[PDB]
Amino acid sequence: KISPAEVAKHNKPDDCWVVINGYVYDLTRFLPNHPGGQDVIKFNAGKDVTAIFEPLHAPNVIDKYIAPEKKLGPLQGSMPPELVCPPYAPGETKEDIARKEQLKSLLPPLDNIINLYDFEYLASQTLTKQAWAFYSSGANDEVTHRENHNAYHRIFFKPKILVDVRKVDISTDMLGSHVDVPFYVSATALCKLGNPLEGEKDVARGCGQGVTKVPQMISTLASCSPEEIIEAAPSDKQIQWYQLYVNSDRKITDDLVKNVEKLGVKALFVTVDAPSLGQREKDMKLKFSALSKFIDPSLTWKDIEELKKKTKLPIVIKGVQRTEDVIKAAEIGVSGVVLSNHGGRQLDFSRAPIEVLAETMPILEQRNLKDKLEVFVDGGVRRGTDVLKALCLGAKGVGLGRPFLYANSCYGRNGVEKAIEILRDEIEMSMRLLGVTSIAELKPDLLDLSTLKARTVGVPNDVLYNEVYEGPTLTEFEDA
Amino acid sequence: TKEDIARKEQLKSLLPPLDNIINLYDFEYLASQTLTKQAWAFYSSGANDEVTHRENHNAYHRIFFKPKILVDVRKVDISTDMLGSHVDVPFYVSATALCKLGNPLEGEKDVARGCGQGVTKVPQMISTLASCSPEEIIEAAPSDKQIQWYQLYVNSDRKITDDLVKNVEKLGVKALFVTVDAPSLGQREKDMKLKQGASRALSKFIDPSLTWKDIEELKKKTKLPIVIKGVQRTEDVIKAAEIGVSGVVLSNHGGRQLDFSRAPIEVLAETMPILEQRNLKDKLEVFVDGGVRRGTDVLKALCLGAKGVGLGRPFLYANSCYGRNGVEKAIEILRDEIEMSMRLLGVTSIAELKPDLLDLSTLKARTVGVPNDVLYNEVYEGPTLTEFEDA
Amino acid sequence: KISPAEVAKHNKPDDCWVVINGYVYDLTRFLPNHPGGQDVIKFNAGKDVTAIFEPLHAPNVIDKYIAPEKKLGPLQGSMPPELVCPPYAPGETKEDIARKEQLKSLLPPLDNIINLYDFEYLASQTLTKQAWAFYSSGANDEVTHRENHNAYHRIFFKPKILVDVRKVDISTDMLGSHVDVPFYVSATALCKLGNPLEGEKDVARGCGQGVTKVPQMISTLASCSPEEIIEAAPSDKQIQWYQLYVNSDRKITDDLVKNVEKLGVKALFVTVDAPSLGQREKDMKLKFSALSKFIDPSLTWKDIEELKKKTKLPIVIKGVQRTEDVIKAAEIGVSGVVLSNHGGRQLDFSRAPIEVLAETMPILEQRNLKDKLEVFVDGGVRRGTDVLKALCLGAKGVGLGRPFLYANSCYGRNGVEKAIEILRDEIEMSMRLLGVTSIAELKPDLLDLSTLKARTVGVPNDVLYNEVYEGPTLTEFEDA
Amino acid sequence: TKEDIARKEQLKSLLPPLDNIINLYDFEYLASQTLTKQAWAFYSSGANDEVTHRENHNAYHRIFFKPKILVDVRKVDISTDMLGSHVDVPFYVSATALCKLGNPLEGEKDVARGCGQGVTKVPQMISTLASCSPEEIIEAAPSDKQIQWYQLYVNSDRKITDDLVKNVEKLGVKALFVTVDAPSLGQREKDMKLKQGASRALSKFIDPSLTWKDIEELKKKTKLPIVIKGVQRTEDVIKAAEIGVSGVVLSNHGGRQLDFSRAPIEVLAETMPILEQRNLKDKLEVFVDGGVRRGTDVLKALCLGAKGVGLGRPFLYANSCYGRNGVEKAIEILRDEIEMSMRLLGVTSIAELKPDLLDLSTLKARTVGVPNDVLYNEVYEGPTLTEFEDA
Ligand code: HEM
Ligand code: HEM
Ligand SMILES: Cc1cc2nc3c(=O)[nH]c(=O)nc-3n(C[C@@H](O)[C@H](O)[C@@H](O)COP(=O)(O)O)c2cc1C
Ligand SMILES: Cc1cc2nc3c(=O)[nH]c(=O)nc-3n(C[C@@H](O)[C@H](O)[C@@H](O)COP(=O)(O)O)c2cc1C
Ligand SMILES: Cc1cc2nc3c(=O)[nH]c(=O)nc-3n(C[C@@H](O)[C@H](O)[C@@H](O)COP(=O)(O)O)c2cc1C
Ligand SMILES: Cc1cc2nc3c(=O)[nH]c(=O)nc-3n(C[C@@H](O)[C@H](O)[C@@H](O)COP(=O)(O)O)c2cc1C
Ligand SMILES: O=C(O)C(=O)Cc1ccccc1
Ligand SMILES: O=C(O)C(=O)Cc1ccccc1
Ligand SMILES: O=C(O)C(=O)Cc1ccccc1
Ligand SMILES: O=C(O)C(=O)Cc1ccccc1
Repeated sequence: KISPAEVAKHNKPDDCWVVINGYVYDLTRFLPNHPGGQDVIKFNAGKDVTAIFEPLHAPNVIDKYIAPEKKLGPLQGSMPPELVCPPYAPGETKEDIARKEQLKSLLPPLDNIINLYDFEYLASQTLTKQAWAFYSSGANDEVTHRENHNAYHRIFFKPKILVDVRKVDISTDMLGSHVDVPFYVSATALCKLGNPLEGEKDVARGCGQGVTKVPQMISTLASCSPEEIIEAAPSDKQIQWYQLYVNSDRKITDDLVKNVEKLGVKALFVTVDAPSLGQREKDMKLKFSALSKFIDPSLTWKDIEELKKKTKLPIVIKGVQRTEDVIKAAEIGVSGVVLSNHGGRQLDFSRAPIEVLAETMPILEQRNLKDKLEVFVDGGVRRGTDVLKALCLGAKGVGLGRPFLYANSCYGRNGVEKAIEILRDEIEMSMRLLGVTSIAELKPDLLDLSTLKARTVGVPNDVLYNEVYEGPTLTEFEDA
Repeated sequence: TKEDIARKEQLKSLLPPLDNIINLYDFEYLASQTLTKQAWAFYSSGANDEVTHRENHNAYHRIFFKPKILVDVRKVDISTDMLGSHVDVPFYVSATALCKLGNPLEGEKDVARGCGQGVTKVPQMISTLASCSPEEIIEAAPSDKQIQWYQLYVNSDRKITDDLVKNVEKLGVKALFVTVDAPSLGQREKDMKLKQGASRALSKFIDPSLTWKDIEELKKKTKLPIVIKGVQRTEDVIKAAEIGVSGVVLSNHGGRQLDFSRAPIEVLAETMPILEQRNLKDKLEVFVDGGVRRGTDVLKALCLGAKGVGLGRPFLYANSCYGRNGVEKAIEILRDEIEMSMRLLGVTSIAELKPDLLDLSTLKARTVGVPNDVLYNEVYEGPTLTEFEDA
Repeated sequence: KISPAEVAKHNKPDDCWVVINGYVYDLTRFLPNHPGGQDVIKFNAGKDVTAIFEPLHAPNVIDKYIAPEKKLGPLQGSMPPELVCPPYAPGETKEDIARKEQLKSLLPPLDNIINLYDFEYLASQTLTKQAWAFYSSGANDEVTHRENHNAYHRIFFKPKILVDVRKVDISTDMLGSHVDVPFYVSATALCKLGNPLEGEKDVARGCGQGVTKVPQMISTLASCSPEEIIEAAPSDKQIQWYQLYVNSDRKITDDLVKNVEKLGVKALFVTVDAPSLGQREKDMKLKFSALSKFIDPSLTWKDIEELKKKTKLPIVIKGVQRTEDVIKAAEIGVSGVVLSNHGGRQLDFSRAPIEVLAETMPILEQRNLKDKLEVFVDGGVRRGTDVLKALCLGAKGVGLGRPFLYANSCYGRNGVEKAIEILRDEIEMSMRLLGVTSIAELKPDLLDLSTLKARTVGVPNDVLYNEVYEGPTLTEFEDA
Repeated sequence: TKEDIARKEQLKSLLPPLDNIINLYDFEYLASQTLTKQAWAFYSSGANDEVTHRENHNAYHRIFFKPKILVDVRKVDISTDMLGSHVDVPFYVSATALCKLGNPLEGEKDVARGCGQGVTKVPQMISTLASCSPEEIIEAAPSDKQIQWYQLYVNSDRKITDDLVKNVEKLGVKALFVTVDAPSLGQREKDMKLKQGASRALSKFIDPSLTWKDIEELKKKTKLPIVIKGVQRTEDVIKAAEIGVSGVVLSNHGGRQLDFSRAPIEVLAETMPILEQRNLKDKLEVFVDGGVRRGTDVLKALCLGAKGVGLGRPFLYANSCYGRNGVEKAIEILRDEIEMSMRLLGVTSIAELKPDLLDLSTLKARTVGVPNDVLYNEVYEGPTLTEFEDA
């Protein structure tokens, strides 16, 4: 027993007591190391914070990261009614229902989705403002995020013709496993914000339920536990990869890694591009209407060598942003590198991964390192021809984060299957048209790289000249 | 969708007189306002995102002219010789599937009549999937002098093709264009949106198995000159040369087959030097199409080497609002822009269109800009013009 | 006497009789050679066309270009009331007065004009649709016309600092005359459309009335005669230059040239860039709601040599569009060349004259021709820094056509003086700031030419990606 | 213009709490909604057309980063040494004439208090045309530790200047910035529009006669370190080096003096190699300003060689809506973007910002595009997204 007004006593920034599902916790040393930032816990401190908590955390977390002697005994009965926190939906009004009228069956039938951009549109409408902000933002005014997609558009194709492209096969192998498709679902934190009942379990299900099965990378900061997500996988032939942030308390990482090896995950993607979390202003603005110990900021190349000794899964460094570190990764002998800038949510004038890919692969060949490092690419990928562009430049496989978060959010596991289908078909269709019948035949010679560097900022222009100019017009109908 | 009231009132006597149609885009604006959705999506589409479809046109805007002045230009001559025959103008009507969608009554018979009713006889390429029989169409042609060509998909039941070839040859068509850029229907989502896995796009009519050997054999089975339609890289121009065909139409289907496919004019610019260095240029006729909507686009195309240039959609939507007379006028319009521009470049014969009339120095300034800085812009206010007195 | 219904008899395309100020004319052989195109005369043929005629033609024209035996005797009395043509204002409704309410004193006081773009704005509002169309159009969808101005914007500056720029002097000399300013008014056909009472006489007056006097180039197709325009010039120190189209009947040119030498004009600009008139669709569209003998299309370099023999004024070829013809002009030994594309009203993908200027001047130096040809530039020039850019590249002097047509149209002679003032001041002001004190010191080394060639056409982009993307927003006021 | 009701209601208690100001543009959006027209035109202007004014900022967008990963970055340090003194952060407040237009009550005294009230002490450059006396301002400074500099126009009555120098030196200012890019007030038509021939722009305060010799003499007449403010080409950097001054602020006044003046970052990128090749780099401090509105712009500037970067307008409009506290927060905001970015580039000291952290390969892709093809575009319709069911 712990008398509830004695609990509430400690409603302070520093020496914060809070109630989650009956038990009481001291969230004082904890507060500043919280993943999203201490803010949320501060504002709602000294209350029963259970509605904020439950629909949003991997069940395992308190037991896994809070000190045991901070897990304080139970709250006597309950909390005085305005102290049980209503669910977190900042900025949302009674809106929750117009977005649900929108959702309720007004969502077009899944057969009518023609592409990955339809899920986005549908998801910007029916998703909650916290979830839209969180899923869609980029760091800091967002030029690396949009850049990630536009850079694909600086590459055209050189199609071969009168080649018999009757059967086309797009399977490939990634990290020593034969995979059905050359792309994967990249780790995404908090999928229960968009798909509250199932979250990551439904992406596990859509990736392995159909005839095309796709690799799933699970996030260290996922709303579900890995053991739930791997259980929910419907096919023994589907693949799962685990993404790791290494903690300032290295034993916590140590136990996380031995636990996901045993659970069956096939590779470790260590995310190195986020020492400090990136400023995402669309979320910040909503919370009005960077270091912490969870992601240790002192991780160094010596830590990945010691991490190899502790594990038998191939290690992939996720977040490399220049050729110098792709070579460094090849020298410490790790299994592959994901050239990624974290969806343009971290350092904001970072380059487009396809542009770094282009720069790198000629160097790995000059240095005869090309066959000893698998290079993946993500960010910005939205059409099967964007996947073909990265694969012709020699990316081993391509990842997507947001397209799967919005298919899963709007249509759960069948949205994720429908997106896998949409893109498998775009790749295959665009491979006939490009004259090739297998991933192995996708080579740089099918691309025009000549204006890969046309990244222009135009001179500001001329509001008066253009305000007065008047363009030619079309023929007017006699009436209209 | 009940719009048929609006549309039948839009064409019927609200369409401006043919004499008020200044340019090939006017036809497109009026066709876009009157055709049935199903027709507009089929005619105006592109392969998903349509960036090669817009790029096709816009690469013309990367090429600037280098006009000669004080050159006598009272008399200019735009006739040329494409594929043995000698045609009136340097451009043609390209094959547009199912013309009866816009022109229910006469379909592609009306394009035939427009290509030969007036003064100028413009070549017509007949689609294997025409919604009128080759017979109907050839037979509709107004002149012994208008020349007609056949584009052919080769069918998987090859004897269908062998019948079809030998019968069109009977009907006196003057050449064969084997379209080869479509082993699979590109996703034209505009249609889809209104309307087998990645195989709905595969078809029985068009055979996915086609290969240079099939063209080699098709040479040896016909007398007509054969032109591969759909080449998209220099290597295939040089192969169409080594297997001995007549022409190559540098094309990508109107940006409705692969979507980051280069602009044909950008590929011409590069292939033609190679044909000169490999001495095989005089062998091959190289046609170009996609995006030509103005006389000056036609001329950049001829200055670079193209023997003749084709046009799909302008003719298709001229036909759809004004039938053969519309087709006839679009021919006049483009003939006058080509005449007027030559006289403004200081040239008089199509043979005089060479490259040195062209500023090609920014042909590769195909650029994607870096993302607009939304907030700098949201707070920035520009200058303002003067204001009239209110009173 | 010629009985008026006998007149009207011949109301036909071909065998067109028409009445202008009482006398009758046979405008049959004439019709197809008319400058604007036979259309206007056809439509209104066989009537009393005097209101179309009088407010729009140089008084001298009938007597000067019509065959004398085509000048038929007088119309008996008059024309049946609907056959006296109301004034040409195609597309104009009763509109003539809202544009005059606009004009009537609602036109801002001339002291409030800050720049050349204000006259344009004011002129697009109060000008008549025929005159707006005619003044503002370019040939054929208009990329060379807008290009002419934007190309200036591909050149930046390299200012010198801590230079004593107390007194700055901007006079220069052009075609052997010392001129107050480095720019001139370029020939413009029909100025009475915009300034009906005075037309070109008011530009003659504004160029020479003030303390800064500017060269006036008079047009062979001007609403006023040269003898009226030279009489109206208020200063004996102002300069006038004559622009010539040579006719298919070379004696007509022959007499035009000897007449303007005697009238006092100081140079002959022969316009060679218009064998055929350019398609200007904004006018064509209004006339619904190319060769002719007036401008001989067979003019050849041999005709400019024979024209030199006949004249003592310096000859300037106006309309050169490549370096090869600038050298040809230097070889036939003519006095200068105006690199111009006729305001982007003739061949429409022609280059920007500043860009050809840049290309040419290094060649005239390699070929030691630079001091023996004066090169002028026009088209697109709107700010004094655009004039400085052409002068640092070595243009001898810069011309403007539309800025003077819209100052004269809105404010007559004082608009033309105010524009001369506006630009004299922009040049002078921007010459202090650029560290130089005379035109002779304007040299290429003050410019950055490194992105002179950045003429880009971007890849079409991505309507779906951008339709769904949502940008970061600014802080909302508590209310607004 | 009676708006004063609207504006006094706009600031008074509709301005968001300082704690809700995410970035330096927020200040600009709120100042643009509340200042008097006369103030907004004076603060936010540019020399006619304002293309260098927008270009100043946008050239930052031509430079991309090359981050290092797996570099220990728990502890990063952004203090640097500008002009003998050792400052907290690598950036300063630049001289903004007449701060009392936005901040009537305290003018530039409030910027002094904002630059030293909080934790970080940011340098302040005082305008010779400040609307508060040097005395007032210096005296308002909260710390022995905040450093203050004086920018000086030299007056035509040079003894006024000689008095002014010797008295500011008395008041302990730590250096002199002689602004030299303004022998004549650029035409800021925004002001003009609301408000001698090409000589209204000439003034008595600023002397048009200034010349390197005057700087040479001014060296020999003061002890403070002198920085020429307004250099715009490498040659003048190298001359400021040969006449022995402390720094050069690569500047063009905020794009309100010559209007096609290059972007300072574009000129830094070019001058710094030259200073290395001519061995005189360690001699000169090179500051940069114009357009910096984000921490990453500051860092591109430091990676290229700049010793410190200044900012006019952000501080001026932070001061105008929130006075010294606004000035204090804009300092915090930029300090956190600079810290956060270094930790994301894998660097820890300002000395570690070198150039190899920069993708400078498209620094000269300052491009003007060719004219938008109005009609192709007017008739072109793009794809469309899916639609919710209506019911
Ligand atoms: C008992 C200690 C806590 C731990 C160990 C913890 C841990 C985490 C972790 C690891 C994440 C992201 C992934 C996941 O959910 O597993 C997260 C996110 C978050 N936590 Fe906690 N949390 C704790 C307490 C709380 C409390 C008491 C609240 C309520 C104020 C809360 C609210 C949130 C929210 C709302 C986010 C999402 C951030 C965003 O809005 O973008 N957490 N937490
Ligand atoms: C008597 C024989 C005629 C001659 C020699 C002649 C000559 C010219 C010339 C040289 C110009 C341009 C410069 C100038 O006005 O001097 C012009 C323009 C024009 N003329 Fe005539 N003209 C003749 C008869 C007519 C008649 C009968 C009409 C009435 C239908 C007419 C209507 C016009 C119009 C409206 C234009 C301006 C074109 C435009 O709208 O852009 N002209 N004419
Ligand atoms: C909501 C969201 C959360 C993400 N969370 C993680 C994460 O938990 N761990 C990680 O290593 N990367 C994360 N990513 C980024 C990567 O998986 C990946 O680089 C990706 O999202 C690339 O961007 P795309 O969305 O443009 O494909 C996240 C991205 C988004 C959009
Ligand atoms: C409605 C439509 C149908 C087409 N059908 C065919 C066809 O039957 N066979 C073929 O070879 N090309 C077909 N094309 C494309 C070519 O004739 C040609 O590439 C042409 O459309 C060029 O593009 P443009 O219309 O932009 O000039 C078709 C094009 C359109 C727009
Ligand atoms: C209404 C108008 C009429 C023109 N008439 C002539 C003309 O009579 N003769 C000539 O040689 N050039 C003529 N010009 C063009 C040239 O004087 C000149 O190249 C010029 O107008 C350049 O364009 P700007 O208006 O951009 O300065 C005309 C241009 C306009 C806009
Ligand atoms: C309102 C305003 C007034 C200015 N007054 C001066 C001044 O008194 N003296 C000076 O050297 N610079 C002056 N500047 C410009 C510089 O301090 C500096 O170049 C700065 O404005 C840089 O541009 P930014 O504000 O875009 O960073 C002023 C700038 C502004 C915007
Ligand atoms: O990985 C990311 O992109 C995240 O956003 C990290 C995170 C996870 C959960 C809450 C806030 C931030
Ligand atoms: O060749 C084309 O581009 C066509 O669109 C062919 C076609 C015709 C009719 C239905 C489907 C495809
Ligand atoms: O010189 C031009 O630009 C003209 O427009 C020629 C002209 C003159 C008078 C009427 C029509 C065309
Ligand atoms: O230096 C500047 O940029 C200024 O604007 C100086 C100034 C101050 C007050 C009135 C006019 C000019």
